Amino acid sequence: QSDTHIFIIMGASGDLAKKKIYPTIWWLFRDGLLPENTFIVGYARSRLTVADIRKQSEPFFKATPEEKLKLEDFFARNSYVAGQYDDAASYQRLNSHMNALHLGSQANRLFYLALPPTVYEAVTKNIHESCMSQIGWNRIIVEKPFGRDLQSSDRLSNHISSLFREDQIYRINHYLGKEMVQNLMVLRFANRIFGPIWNRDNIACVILTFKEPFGTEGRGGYFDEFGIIRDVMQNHLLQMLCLVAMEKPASTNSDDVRDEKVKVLKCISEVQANNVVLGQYVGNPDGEGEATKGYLDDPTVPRGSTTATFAAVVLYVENERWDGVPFILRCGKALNERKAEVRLQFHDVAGDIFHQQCKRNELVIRVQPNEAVYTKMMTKKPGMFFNPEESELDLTYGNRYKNVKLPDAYERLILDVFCGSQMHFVRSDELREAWRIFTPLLHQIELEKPKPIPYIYGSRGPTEADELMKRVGFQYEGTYKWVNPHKL
Amino acid sequence: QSDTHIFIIMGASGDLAKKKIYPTIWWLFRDGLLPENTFIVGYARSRLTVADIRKQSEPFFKATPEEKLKLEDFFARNSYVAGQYDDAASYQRLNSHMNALHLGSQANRLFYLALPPTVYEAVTKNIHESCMSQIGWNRIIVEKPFGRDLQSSDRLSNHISSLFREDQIYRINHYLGKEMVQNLMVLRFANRIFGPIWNRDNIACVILTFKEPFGTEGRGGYFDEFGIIRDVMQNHLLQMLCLVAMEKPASTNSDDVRDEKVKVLKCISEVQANNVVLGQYVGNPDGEGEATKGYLDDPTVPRGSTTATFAAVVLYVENERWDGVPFILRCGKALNERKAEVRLQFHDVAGDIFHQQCKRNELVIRVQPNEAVYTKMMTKKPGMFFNPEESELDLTYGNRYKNVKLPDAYERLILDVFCGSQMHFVRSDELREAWRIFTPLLHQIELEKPKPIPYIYGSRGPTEADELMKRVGFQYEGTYKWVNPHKL
Amino acid sequence: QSDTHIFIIMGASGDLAKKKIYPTIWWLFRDGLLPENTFIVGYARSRLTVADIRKQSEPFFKATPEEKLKLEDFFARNSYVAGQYDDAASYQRLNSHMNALHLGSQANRLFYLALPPTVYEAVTKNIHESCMSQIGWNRIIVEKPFGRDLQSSDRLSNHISSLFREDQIYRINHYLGKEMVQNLMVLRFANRIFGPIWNRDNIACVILTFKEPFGTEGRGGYFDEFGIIRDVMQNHLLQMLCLVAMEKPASTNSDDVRDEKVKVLKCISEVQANNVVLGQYVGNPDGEGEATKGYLDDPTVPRGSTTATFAAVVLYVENERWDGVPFILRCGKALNERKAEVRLQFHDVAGDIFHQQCKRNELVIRVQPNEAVYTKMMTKKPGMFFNPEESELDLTYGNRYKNVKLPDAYERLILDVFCGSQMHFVRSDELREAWRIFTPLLHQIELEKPKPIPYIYGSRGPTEADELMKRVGFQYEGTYKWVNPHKL
Amino acid sequence: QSDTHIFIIMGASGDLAKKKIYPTIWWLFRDGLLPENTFIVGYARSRLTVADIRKQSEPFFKATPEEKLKLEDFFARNSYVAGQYDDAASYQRLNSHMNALHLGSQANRLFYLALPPTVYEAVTKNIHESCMSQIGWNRIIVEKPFGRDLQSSDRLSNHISSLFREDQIYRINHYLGKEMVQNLMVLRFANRIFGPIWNRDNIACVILTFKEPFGTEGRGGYFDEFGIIRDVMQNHLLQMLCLVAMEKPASTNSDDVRDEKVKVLKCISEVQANNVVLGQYVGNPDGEGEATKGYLDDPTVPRGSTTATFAAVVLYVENERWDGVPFILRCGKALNERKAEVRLQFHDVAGDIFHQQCKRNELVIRVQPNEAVYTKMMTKKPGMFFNPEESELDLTYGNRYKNVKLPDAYERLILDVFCGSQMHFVRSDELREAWRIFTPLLHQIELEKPKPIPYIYGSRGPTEADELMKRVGFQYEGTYKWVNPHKL
Ligand SMILES: NC(=O)c1ccc[n+]([C@@H]2O[C@H](COP(=O)([O-])OP(=O)(O)OC[C@H]3O[C@@H](n4cnc5c(N)ncnc54)[C@H](OP(=O)(O)O)[C@@H]3O)[C@@H](O)[C@H]2O)c1
Ligand SMILES: NC(=O)c1ccc[n+]([C@@H]2O[C@H](COP(=O)([O-])OP(=O)(O)OC[C@H]3O[C@@H](n4cnc5c(N)ncnc54)[C@H](OP(=O)(O)O)[C@@H]3O)[C@@H](O)[C@H]2O)c1
Repeated sequence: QSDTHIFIIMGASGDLAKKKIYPTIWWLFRDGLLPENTFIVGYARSRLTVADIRKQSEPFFKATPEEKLKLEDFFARNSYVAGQYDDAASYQRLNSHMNALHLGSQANRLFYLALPPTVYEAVTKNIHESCMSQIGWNRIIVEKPFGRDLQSSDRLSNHISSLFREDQIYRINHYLGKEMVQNLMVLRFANRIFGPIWNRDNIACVILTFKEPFGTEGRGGYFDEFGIIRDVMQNHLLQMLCLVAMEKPASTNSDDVRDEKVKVLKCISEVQANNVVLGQYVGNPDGEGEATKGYLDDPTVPRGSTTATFAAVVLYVENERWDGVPFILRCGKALNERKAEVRLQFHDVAGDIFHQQCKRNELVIRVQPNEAVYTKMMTKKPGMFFNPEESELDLTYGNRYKNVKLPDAYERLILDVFCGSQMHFVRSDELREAWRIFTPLLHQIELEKPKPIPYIYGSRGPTEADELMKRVGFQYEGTYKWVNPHKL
Repeated sequence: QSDTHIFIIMGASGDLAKKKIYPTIWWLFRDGLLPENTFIVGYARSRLTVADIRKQSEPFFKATPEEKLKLEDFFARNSYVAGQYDDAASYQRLNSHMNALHLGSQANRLFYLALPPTVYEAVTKNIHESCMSQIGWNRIIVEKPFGRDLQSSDRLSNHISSLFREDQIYRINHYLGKEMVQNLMVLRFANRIFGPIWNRDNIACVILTFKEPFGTEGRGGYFDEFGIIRDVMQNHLLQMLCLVAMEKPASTNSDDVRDEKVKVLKCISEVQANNVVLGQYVGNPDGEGEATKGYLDDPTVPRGSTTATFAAVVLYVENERWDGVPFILRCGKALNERKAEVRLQFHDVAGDIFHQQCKRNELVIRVQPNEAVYTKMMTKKPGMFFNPEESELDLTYGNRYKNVKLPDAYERLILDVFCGSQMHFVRSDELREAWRIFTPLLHQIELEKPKPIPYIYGSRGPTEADELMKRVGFQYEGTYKWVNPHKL
Repeated sequence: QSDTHIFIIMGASGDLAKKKIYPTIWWLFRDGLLPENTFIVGYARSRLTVADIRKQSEPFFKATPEEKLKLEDFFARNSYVAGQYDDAASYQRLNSHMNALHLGSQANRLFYLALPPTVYEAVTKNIHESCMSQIGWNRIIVEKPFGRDLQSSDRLSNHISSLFREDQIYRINHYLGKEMVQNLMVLRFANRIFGPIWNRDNIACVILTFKEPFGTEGRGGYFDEFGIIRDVMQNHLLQMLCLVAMEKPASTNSDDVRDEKVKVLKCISEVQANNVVLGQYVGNPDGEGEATKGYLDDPTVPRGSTTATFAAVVLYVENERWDGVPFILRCGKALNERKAEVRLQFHDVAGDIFHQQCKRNELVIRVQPNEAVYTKMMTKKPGMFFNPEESELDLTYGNRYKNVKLPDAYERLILDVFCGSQMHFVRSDELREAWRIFTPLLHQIELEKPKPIPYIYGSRGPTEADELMKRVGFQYEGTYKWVNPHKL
Repeated sequence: QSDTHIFIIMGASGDLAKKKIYPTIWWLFRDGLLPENTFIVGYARSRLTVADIRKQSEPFFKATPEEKLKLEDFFARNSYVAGQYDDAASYQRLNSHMNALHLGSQANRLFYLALPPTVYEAVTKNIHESCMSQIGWNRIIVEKPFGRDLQSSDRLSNHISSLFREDQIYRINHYLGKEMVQNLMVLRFANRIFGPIWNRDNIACVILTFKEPFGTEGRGGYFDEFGIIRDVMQNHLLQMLCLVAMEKPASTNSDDVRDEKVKVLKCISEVQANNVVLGQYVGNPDGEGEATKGYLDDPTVPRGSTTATFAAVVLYVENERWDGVPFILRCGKALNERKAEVRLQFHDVAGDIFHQQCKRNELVIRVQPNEAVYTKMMTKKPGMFFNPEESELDLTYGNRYKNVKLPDAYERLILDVFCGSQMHFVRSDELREAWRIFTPLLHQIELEKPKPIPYIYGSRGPTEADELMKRVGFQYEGTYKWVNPHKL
């Protein structure tokens, strides 16, 4: 028997919904990964219909004429109910609609909250009081941002947890659904070539990089109140840090993984102001179009803002595995490229017998783009030479695994929610540790409003970030030359 | 000032000379790697001339019309002197010819003994007594085979050492001049990713493979008296073992490397007859041409020979790094392919949390063909899967370094002799250890003449070799699927 | 300000109370380790008084005439209330007595349940419903045994947890209060000489020994229904195993320690019947008095009982640290001595250069008697000898720290409860893992009633236990000679 | 058959001979450790007899009336021959005397050179040319000092090696014959508890201490020309360093051990002047007798000497095991005590969970006095405390092994020479490395004559030595309290 499933989309008319969630569920249904008895219900304030949502979401489905019948079958199982985020009557209407659905009484209900943070409390309380299935499971999905600091996030987390259990709350960090971020676990705990060296005795520093080649691009008002830290460093880079630095779990069960992650998080001291390099991007007079403007050139950005669009932060995990190893979280918008990457710079080889011509090994795990794992290693120079040179042992997805289509992170995450897997989701205690690590720094920056180091649009950011990386132990040489091969 | 150099080729009319040595020295001169004042003198019994040697060696030089001037200059500095390997008068004639050479009195003399083993004693004693330069250095080059067993090789080694010092003797193992064999040292002692795991706590077994897709191909008389063991296992695979298993030298000086190599050799017990699988190839009735005949089908092979053309031998290095780790030396002619390869099968990862679907890591260093270093590692299955799958972190020379032309092993070895580097040459004590490891097994096989396990031409050899590998700890699964990529 | 404290002793007239608890609290008060405002209330069915309890407990206080005034001051703060374990009115009487106490409304209440397991449910429910302090904390103490198997213990643990939180429940394992058992943590995680070797790469096997030189000595009816396994192996040896095998906690906080302990417990498979050696002691006809009788010679033991008084069990912790290392739990009553001991037999040293006359290192942590940590190590034979001999690096408490009086385990445990430290107490999940490890074996033994291997009273137990230890990897040589020194 | 042996003592009338060598050979004969056919021949310039040598050496034999018959039997096989150290005729006389001995033609001859360094050349050349046995082996013994610097020692070492082989030369470093110095090898390579931690990843610094509670005590002329460095640091502390830092040999054969020792020596850079603290002791006015005078108060010491009687030197072994670990060689005369000691201060435990009250582990190997191995370790404070405290796991010879009489170093060394064991003797290349390590520093001090830091007689030496130790990484706390136990 196949259990009936319901996919309730809160704020179905929203930007995030029509841009990512509806295409995600359509792709999941298209490949037959959803349960056979799966229905999708849209819920928002706007008085739209199934046809209106269909027309709004078609340009993002990327459908083909060979999938027309699947398209109508998918949309024949779609529904929309208009209502309010605080009026209960709309929620009893939604419950009645779900019960009128085929075998909806025992159907598994799944709620996605694609709504602004201001309405999460009301939506969760109303769902818990009115829209809970009595037979099948009920799992709710909440979306970034998770509060603004330790106390603001803690209050919302406690209100949500007071209503739902930890096995019902699914906090989205869509980078946890990335292919390479999930491959991190297999890399670490399935291979003997990465086990004995994953410690402070061999790793000199850890660099977690997040780059965007574009700035806030017009809508700077939303980014002004958060900044680069709360936007990227607190969640994406920090969860990447947790996965890189975690101990081996007792099993691949979700609870063991999240226990290891929170154990690593609990061993990080609060961020010191002397380990932070903040930058705010200024326009490039040689820039092309959008590159000509800076952050202050956005009309929606209030005048005289000190919000940082670049950050370089050094963290330390005071445990027996990571004692003294700097964890450099370097993120920034309007940089020279787009890149999410894990870089492990290893220590110098002891007893160097190659006359200082060797350089530190670097295991690099590039999450995006061009998913690839390569380790920067010293090989003998090809040809009639004896000196070592920097090379790599490279595994590049998209060349080794061309026929395999790496799915979107949202697809995999929603499939995990359907399957009940909670390994790649944020637990409450992880959120508390993440916010308490960065809260003193955020409060100090807010109260002191320090001036960031301006960096030209499209550049690599402030040079003081490079100075900080050099000071804390990271070695940059610039002599590594890499060429994309051909005619294999 | 550039010192004058002389390249004396003993047995200049020989097969090895005209096939490899003269092209090697021509290539070295062509790229300007030899000293500017370098002359080459040919010496053999046949009454040939410089023109005759030129005509005989041209089809192997692979010269081009753009190099006619360089070829003429190279051959203008070539000379030939006919003589005998036991008559002194010919050797005083050669000495007078070398003195009549431009600044030959202080010229550095280098002797290559491209001669059968039966004349090494006479040639070396005559060279020491008559053909020694009094000002420049004198380095002699002796060639495989080095004796037949412990005592036969020991007598020749002691006789040669009684005439020349260890810094004057250059024992050729042309696999030590291979690109990847020399890259072994950089891989091991220049990278922190291969240091903590290069021990018995992580490596389950070591496999050293030598394969040829052809048999003795007509000239089986020479191979009958030696067999596959003395031909390949005693020198090539064993030196590969020494380089893989050695401790880190104090420096890249030759003496430290050879001390580490002999220290590793001294820790290997004698080969037990129960760890050896011997095979002799029989023709394939479905074979194509030369594949239709077996070893016994060669007319020059004496009737009823039990010589083995395949061998699988398990060795143990009883030291603190390699205690209990089997070193499987598996070599064989008339196999399914040509391949020289170092394979390190690592242990199972402790505390397997992936439900036994992970497999042992394998670091593979393929010496030939298609020089490449790759480590077989477990990555998360690309796509909508969570199970780990076997993959590789691959560095392939000829794709990453296509423009770089990897030189011949003889070129690099002769350049090392010219430069005085003795790291990649066989020391006397290394030869003694190599012969004492295998001598009891060879004597037992000779005195007992056991019947080898026949294997069809072009196959993988006897299946009892795979039984031995499975018994000693090596795990073969056959589920590793690899595809060569394209359009990078 | 010093908060008022109340020490409520349930079953104050009981054997355990008057033998251990009242002397323990008297010793704690005598040294001034209790809070200044501390009162002790006795509660049981018998209609006794403070004077009667005083007279009954004096022979176990070991008081001296120099402590008379402290004795009356201690007993002036003692009180007794008679009642029932199921009648509520007695519990309101106890609550009224506690409120009539000096500042008892806000006093911290501590309950010790020195009662048989049959009444824990009623006592705990009545305490929760009637005897809870509304201002100060309330911590309850429950005593061994914790159920009989997985389900019987689970029902009681769930019932108690339904009434009290994990920070209010204090499960007693008095071996966790032992000096050396607590020193285990400092030994493991405060010293760099015991960190890199505390893993499967160096430890061959782990032996946890519990010996008693006496049998059930008359009261065999209580031991018949439990046996040696439930009595000792399930709690004492298993908690010793957890402390030996645990990972390093994030901090010395109780929750981190108990998380590591339960993580280790979760990695142990269920006990296989082929790894168990069971013995039941038979009398020694050469025995002296009590030693002349066997277990079947006890009149209170039912005829034809197969209960085991000796056990040797091999356990395996399938994690990355302890994969494949046998954990031998060997316990038995009526053995040749009394001894609780942790023994870590290390692996043979790789690359043995001493011609096989070295032996495995053994780090021994003797909990009782004569508390001592010594590591069995190979030193050069003193005198004119070159061979290594077994010796030890010994630290013996009572010789190095003779002036320091090592306190009783109950004293330290009750002081920890007073201070709110819960590191050395059994958590609910630890109990679940402990019972699920041994439940199938206990059920199989009960349903199959196998005949144990008889062993003479005062002997070392069945020899099949030593066969099992030899089979699983433990090496016993018997050549270790030790002499107690003198005149330092 | 027992081969005849001859013990030739050059300079038999000398101080070293009559104080140490004759008692040593008497003790060796008394216990029956010498070969049965062993004779001793004395050789010096003075015209003495066997009776005169007997009377001169009796006060140092420590004989007893129960050993009279053994004493006459020992002296009945003693002989004396007077001669010259350069006249050959005396050496032919000695040879004729040795041949007139019972079966002296094939007797094994052993020469001890208890002579000043000025006559070693003549004595060795004369012994090689005249006093070499043609049947039995001939082993010569040379004594400290071995030259004054690199070139002065190298000339003598090359001259001796030109006459005798390395298996015939026995260079005495009597600290290599000490009990604990020889126990170092068993400690390191027979125990798994000292193997994984004997590296730079766990050891913070190495301290080698040599202390004497007395100064030059009158005969300062001999010490003036050498100083504390050449006297102690170059040989005793440096050989202790070699044994501590060596790699595991392939076997217990002498050649493998000496190869490892020279390999370690070759990895030390020359001593920098900024890592040296030099002191010269000044008298203590509150002094006792000899303690009232300083080094300058010795009449035989030339006025205005800058010779150092204390030294603290930091060395570095740049290899893969000891990269960056300081090796502190701290020696000094007229200090507060006598002590030769190996101290290994380990690194701080990573991820300290004990709030910084733990301290670095120290493995201490006290060579003299009161031979003992103990490791300073952190144990839980005995009693009602939870904080860790410094303790030790102690093995003290003389308490564990009272009945065993630890022999003199000279006894064991001479027994090794008789048995042909050369493990505990200085090879030529070891001497070259030892002298090249310290030669630039010695030459700089000699040419610059810097003023040492005066320290009062009987003190701990200059405080700048403690500043240097603190600067290079060594941590001194002074909170370690140790008490000698009693009534075991
Ligand atoms: N790229 C992304 O957009 C992105 C990425 C990651 C996370 N998220 C998170 O996903 C959630 C979805 O937001 P969004 O990106 O879709 O922004 P949005 O388009 O502004 O919000 C989507 C829906 O929220 C409702 N809404 C808007 N303003 C509201 C208000 N003041 N009070 C109550 N409801 C309101 C609207 O419902 P009606 O149409 O019914 O009025 C709207 O359709 C956000 O919390 C966002 O932080 C978004
Ligand atoms: N692929 C290879 O050929 C190869 C590979 C590795 C090592 N080697 C070694 O290199 C050496 C060169 O031998 P090769 O391969 O050139 O074989 P080869 O052609 O038979 O021998 C070369 C020369 O040796 C001389 N020679 C032959 N038989 C002789 C005899 N009975 N007495 C004295 N001299 C004799 C001849 O000199 P004249 O012409 O002046 O009579 C001949 O020109 C051999 O020892 C071989 O083991 C060869």
